[PDB]
Amino acid sequence: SHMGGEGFVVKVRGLPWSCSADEVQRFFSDCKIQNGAQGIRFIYTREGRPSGEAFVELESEDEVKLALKKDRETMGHRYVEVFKSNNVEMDWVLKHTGPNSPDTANDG
Repeated sequence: SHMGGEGFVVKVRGLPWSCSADEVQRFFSDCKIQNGAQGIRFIYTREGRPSGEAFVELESEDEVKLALKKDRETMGHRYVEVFKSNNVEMDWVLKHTGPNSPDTANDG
């Protein structure tokens, strides 16, 4: 079990290097993607090339779950992992390519 955070974004992992936002949008055809292809952002490195990962925004948390039910399916050639991403996580991993979560639970 893995969650990035409570957000209207999902995390799309296992995408081919040869795909654009069109193919990823077509993958989430059963999901209402926020702002269309502008809601989709591949995690591009300093090398100007995608990690094979993206963040897709969605209109509703229900739509996020419809994205999560397709977590397994083969896109391009490979199996795709669909996680649940927060607006905070999505923004930070696009600016700073790092799957390391801001783990802070000062509890007692």
